Amino acid sequence: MIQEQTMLNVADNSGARRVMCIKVLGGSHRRYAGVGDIIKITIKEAIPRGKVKKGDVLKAVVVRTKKGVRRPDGSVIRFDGNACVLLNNNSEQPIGTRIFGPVTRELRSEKFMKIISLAPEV
Amino acid sequence: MRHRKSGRQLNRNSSHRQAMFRNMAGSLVRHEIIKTTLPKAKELRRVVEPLITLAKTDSVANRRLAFARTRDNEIVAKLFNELGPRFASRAGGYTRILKCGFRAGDNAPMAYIELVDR
Amino acid sequence: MIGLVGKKVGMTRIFTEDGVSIPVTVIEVEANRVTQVKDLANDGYRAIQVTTGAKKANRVTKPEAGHFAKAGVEAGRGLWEFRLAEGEEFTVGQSISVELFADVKKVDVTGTSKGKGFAGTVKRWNFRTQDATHGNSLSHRVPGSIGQNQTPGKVFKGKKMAGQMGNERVTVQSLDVVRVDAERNLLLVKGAVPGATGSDLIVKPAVKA
Amino acid sequence: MTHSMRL
Amino acid sequence: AVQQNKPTRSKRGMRRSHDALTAVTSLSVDKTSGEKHLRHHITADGYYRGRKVIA
Amino acid sequence: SNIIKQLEQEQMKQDVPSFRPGDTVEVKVWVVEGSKKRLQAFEGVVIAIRNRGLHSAFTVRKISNGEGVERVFQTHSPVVDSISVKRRGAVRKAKLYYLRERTGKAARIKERLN
RNA sequence: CGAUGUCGGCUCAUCACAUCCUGGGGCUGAAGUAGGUCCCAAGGGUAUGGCUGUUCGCCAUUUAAAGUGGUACGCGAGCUGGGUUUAGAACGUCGUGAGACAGUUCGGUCCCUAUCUGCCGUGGGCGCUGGAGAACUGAGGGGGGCUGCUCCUAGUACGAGAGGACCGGAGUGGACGCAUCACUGGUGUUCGGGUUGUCAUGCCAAUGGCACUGCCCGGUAGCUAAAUGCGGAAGAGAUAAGUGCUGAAAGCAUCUAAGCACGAAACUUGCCCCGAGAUGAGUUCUCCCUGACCCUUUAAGGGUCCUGAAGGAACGUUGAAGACGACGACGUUGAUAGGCCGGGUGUGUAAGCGCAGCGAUGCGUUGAGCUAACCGGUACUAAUGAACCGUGAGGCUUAACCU
RNA sequence: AAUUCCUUGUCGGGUAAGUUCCGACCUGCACGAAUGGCGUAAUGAUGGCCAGGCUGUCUCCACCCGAGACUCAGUGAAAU
RNA sequence: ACACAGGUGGUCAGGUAGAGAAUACCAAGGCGCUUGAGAGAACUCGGGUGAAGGAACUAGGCAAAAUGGUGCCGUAACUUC
RNA sequence: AGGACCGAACCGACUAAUGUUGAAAAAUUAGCGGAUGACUUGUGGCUGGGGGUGAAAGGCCAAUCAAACCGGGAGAUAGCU
Ligand SMILES: CC[C@H]1OC(=O)[C@H](C)[C@@H](O[C@H]2C[C@@](C)(OC)[C@@H](O)[C@H](C)O2)[C@H](C)[C@@H](O[C@@H]2O[C@H](C)C[C@H](N(C)C)[C@H]2O)[C@](C)(O)C[C@@H](C)C(=O)[C@H](C)[C@@H](O)[C@]1(C)O
Repeated sequence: MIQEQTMLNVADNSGARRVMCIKVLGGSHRRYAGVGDIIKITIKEAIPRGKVKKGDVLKAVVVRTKKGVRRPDGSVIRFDGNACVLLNNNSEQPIGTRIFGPVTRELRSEKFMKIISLAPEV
Repeated sequence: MRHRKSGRQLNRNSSHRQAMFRNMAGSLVRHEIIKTTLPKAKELRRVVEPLITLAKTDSVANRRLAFARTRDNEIVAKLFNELGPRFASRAGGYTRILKCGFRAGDNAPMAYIELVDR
Repeated sequence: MIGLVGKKVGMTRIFTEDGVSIPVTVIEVEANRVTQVKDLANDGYRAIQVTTGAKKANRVTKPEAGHFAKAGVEAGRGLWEFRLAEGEEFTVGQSISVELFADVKKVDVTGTSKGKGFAGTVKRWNFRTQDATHGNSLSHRVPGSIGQNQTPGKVFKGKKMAGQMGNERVTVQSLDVVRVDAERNLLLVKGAVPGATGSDLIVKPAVKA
Repeated sequence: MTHSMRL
Repeated sequence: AVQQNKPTRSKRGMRRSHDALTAVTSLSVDKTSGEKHLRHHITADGYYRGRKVIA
Repeated sequence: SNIIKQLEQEQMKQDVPSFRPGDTVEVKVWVVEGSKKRLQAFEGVVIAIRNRGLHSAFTVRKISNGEGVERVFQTHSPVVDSISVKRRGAVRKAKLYYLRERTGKAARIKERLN
């Protein structure tokens, strides 16, 4: 249940290490975001050879939560630690080449299909 | 909002309520008939009657559970020696509630509660 | 058309073969029997009146006993009435099973919900609790300002305040029906219907197409 | 104690 | 919280009208004692439905 | 009551294997990718089982490549294909939430050999 | 001026239109897309943060939009008290000095048990013209009305390309309201276990008290949201602006003077809830009473004896009803509550005994033992026989009616 | 600047965004040398700001345990 | 002013764990605080726990949560050493 | 050794809550500061009203302090209600 001021860990190799969500997008007074949701983030820590530096502001997509998705059978998939994958702020394609850790199945639509094409497990 | 909640609070905290039901069960098994307030009598049914259900079969560990529940030795002696076989044949309903006027002092709904052999 | 009354007996869920686990509610729809048919002659409008269940003969009174012995129908607990929409009729005493609801696809439920009792405004009208600290004094969950000032000089009619919440008749519309069992006298609807288990759910075909 | 009082 | 001006004997009497204590309807006559008691309570001397339960 | 448990006795599946909490289990789930379906494996450790008849569930915990995942399963659902125990654990607590806490050598547990 | 408590924030708001979005139209220097300007329109909706005591503003980032105003610059017998505006202290400055400053800085008691109106709920009385029990009609009142994205239409009409629709169809989202725990969860001091200290049951073993439930670990039923279902309509009428058809007055022309037809989330219905105290007190069905006297102010009379029917009330067991009254179930031709039994559930292999080990401890008996509010049964206890209220056919006039 | 009106001076740092904080420059309304000037380790229930940890402060409240509130019996006020 | 949760100087001071006259539970010894009974609404007071997020609340982390003992290892700028 | 450190008694009174016709005309509860001293306290003295006392607030001087209380000038005076 990612809302504003939430710290997220990065999932890809874009060059970030630890970011902070600053706004959930889509609709007014929207409280929080689920796994298939785009959120705006700012970057708090980064590796120095990254494609993004500390203090940027750009979009991101959630990929993992501790609250977890809910499959239609009644199943729920609750990870450990929330995760995001950074997006090219206007073009919404990802930055990094690869992706660490598994993702969710419900994500699967064309831009996030480009996300899952790198992903190791589902 | 107590939808299908059972158990009466009786304006007492839970540890006092537990020790009070222990003392009342002791006096009821010893003297075989007492006079007490009506909701106290109803929850005394709800406490006492599993002890006389426990007392049907004489063993060691069941007497240790009786000593865990009521914490006295003469009470469990009188229980497992007398009220075990005296209530052998029946099933349920060992306590009997008659309501007997009101308390003169604070106007409390009073009731004689007894064991049905007497 | 004509609704059916039944007993809300718990909730469960069914499994489709594809994978969707649909949470359903089981209404024991006992077969209703009409006991009075209204018509335009005495009343100006047409309607039927049904009953179901069973009742002790000591528990009925002589008025309702005469009303049930008027036309061939045994005593049943409660009475209900349905409006018989213009092109449908019955002989008095003609029993209704749950096959007319086997024809239908979208259904709606009316029933008396659970009673939360005297509820405060946070439970009742979805208010907002005030700040629990920073100096707040004896005013955590109270509604606050209930009017303007001297220029109205009155609380308006229909102010949202605390009071009775629940034990009222309320409805759910356009529920999906999944399975209409014949021999067990059952109906299964998708999702939540009002009332605690043992309620009298009066079920109609849904008006919203 | 000023807060009520109108100065 | 303070009252504004004092009400009358009527507005006091109207509010005190609802405090009318009603009585019991009638006492039960016992079978064997003949004594009066309340319904579903024992008598003053101890009989209750013909059963001397406290003696 | 009785009618609800009759329907749920009808809908239940017959060969569920009983396992204690703490056994490493191999759970195979049907996965549907649109027009095609597949059988997909999930190996982990059960940490919590809830028996309610048809509402029976059990939550298997698997650390994948870096990260702990903890996924619940409805037992008599038609989606979960088969339940195969890999080894029989020997914990005594009924629920195992410190496996959600701990990592590594602390998160490893005993085998039963009862 | 024998007191109308100030700015700002929180909670709750309600109205106006000079309308920010959504809706309808005119013109456009409107090819399309997107705009500009003006007319109609108040049903609904209307940011989150950083700085500041701030309203305001600037910024960052959303949105369909970040409306303008009234309401004691709404709201302190609802909350706060940061600012201003008490007594302390200080800097600059002015003053010979006490002191002073729409200059600053640090610190600085927010009282009240609601009489009446109002509002939210819920009852007692009588009424409704013999009494009683149900089920409805509906005057009237109230609730709700927001909308994005994607896809089809289609890459079509349009245009040099670049870009790219009106109208209609479909799915999926947000914010809001209602309902319910079947799922995922929270709580679950009434269930089970682990454990430190200490005391007690004579002692070992086993338990119990107390230390915030001693600290923790799980957790049934309930309640609950972050969970799951649902709802904004479609249709219809009379329309606002607007566009019209025919048509004179006024040989022509013209939406209008006579007439006829379209036209908006507004109004009236359609959906939902209350609702015959709707004193205009409504309707339909069923049930229950078919005795005598006296008296005079012969009256819609007062009284006496006999009879008390339908049903209500009282009491008891009580309820996912409930502040209390109320409402719902049940009262032995009886499962209403308690208990018992079978089960379910939760906790995790009880105690005792044996065996191994010097010992803590372990293993077999053992998935044992204990299980709240759960389930299905079971008259074992507690719902007593009666007494209480309510009676005796229900006025007058006119009219039809059947004899 | 406890001093600065204009003023949220301009530049730099910190923040996604900083009228407060820190470092600067002097255009000191109206600093300035025992009505002391400028420094300063330690100290402070002292003032301003920042970060880590921790959380029901909050998004958004939910359940529970006790004490009053409510009903019954006894005594029985006050402001107005 | 009350049979008032306030104030009042000296002497003795036991057991177990403890550094201790703190604390936890006890002995001697003394009390259960001069109104009770039900019910288990809102609301307030005292507390407990909480999913995901962790100062987004706000005047301001106010209040809460958290840290807490003994020994050993190690410990920076700056300094009046 | 220390106007040294942590911390009970003791002395205080920084924060929040409850109190506001209280339990109390200044408190209680949970935290807080000092705790071998410029400390605290028991008993008995002394200083007094334009005076005392003051590590200085115009603070305290018997719940009264920019001049105590009590009696007396006094039935002050009041262009004011
Ligand atoms: C212990 C209880 C005391 O009251 C309080 O402490 C409350 C909390 C004060 O507010 C405090 C605190 C505060 C900030 O105001 C609440 C402050 O300004 C006033 C002076 O004192 C009150 C209410 C003041 O009223 C206010 O007085 C203002 C002059 C006018 C104002 N009115 C016009 C609106 C009025 O409400 C005032 C004078 O003390 C009231 C008079 C009756 C009293 O003197 C009485 C003897 C009180 O002392 C008291 C009852 O014992």
